[PDB]
Amino acid sequence: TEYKLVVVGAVGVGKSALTIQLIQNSYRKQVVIDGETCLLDILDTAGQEEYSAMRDQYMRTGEGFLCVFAINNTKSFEDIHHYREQIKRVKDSEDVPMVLVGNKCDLPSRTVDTKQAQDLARSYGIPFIETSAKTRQGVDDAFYTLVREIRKH
Amino acid sequence: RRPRCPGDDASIEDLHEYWARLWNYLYAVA
Amino acid sequence: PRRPRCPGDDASIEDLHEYWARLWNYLYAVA
Ligand SMILES: Nc1nc2c(ncn2[C@@H]2O[C@H](COP(=O)(O)OP(=O)(O)O)[C@@H](O)[C@H]2O)c(=O)[nH]1
Ligand SMILES: [Ca+2]
Ligand SMILES: [Ca+2]
Ligand SMILES: [Mg+2]
Repeated sequence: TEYKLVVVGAVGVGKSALTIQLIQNSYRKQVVIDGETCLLDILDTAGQEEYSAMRDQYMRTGEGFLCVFAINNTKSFEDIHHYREQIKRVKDSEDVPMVLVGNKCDLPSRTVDTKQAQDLARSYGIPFIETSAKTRQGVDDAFYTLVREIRKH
Repeated sequence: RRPRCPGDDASIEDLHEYWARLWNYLYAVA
Repeated sequence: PRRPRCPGDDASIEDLHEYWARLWNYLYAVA
């Protein structure tokens, strides 16, 4: 079973870092989730967001999305609304398989507490997982829970 | 930065690997 | 279900986008 996953968010939150830790610990990896074998294709959104007809098609191919923000970056958490609206615009659907991800949870200095992001994901109706690409904590959980949400819908 | 072509004898899995590479490349250079 | 041919290094971004769409369409139907 094939799964197209797209990782979006502000620049510097660790989207690329989370992708590398998943794959190489290439943008493809075969894993087993809930006793079911999976083929994961990851779209690591590089550069900054811009208007592009073909970029939309690249995101429209995605079946699951990771809204990644940094726990030490306030703006990256404020832009979560912006990225979600973009996804629902391209996918043309209000309910899109999505997971809110708070990266850099290893850092002791935090500007976005867990409860704030816990309420946001709760209002969206999506799961929330704190991740750390530096310590590999919650990395697999974030991508695998995303596949769970796709299977849910 | 562009991923090289898989070849004429590339298997389906070799195509899936390439497609994922071309997926990120085409997005980045947009 | 024809397997698409990858355009050379002389190809443009659009040429790769086409092959990207053709390969996706091929890998989907071949599944
Ligand atoms: N401490 C810590 N640093 C991180 C983490 N993820 C990314 N970084 C740092 O953030 C910098 C840029 O991250 P990057 O993945 O390139 O950002 P993005 O691709 O735009 O999302 C890198 O130099 C990493 O050292 C993390 O989970 N923990
Ligand atoms: Ca543009
Ligand atoms: Ca551009
Ligand atoms: Mg990046």
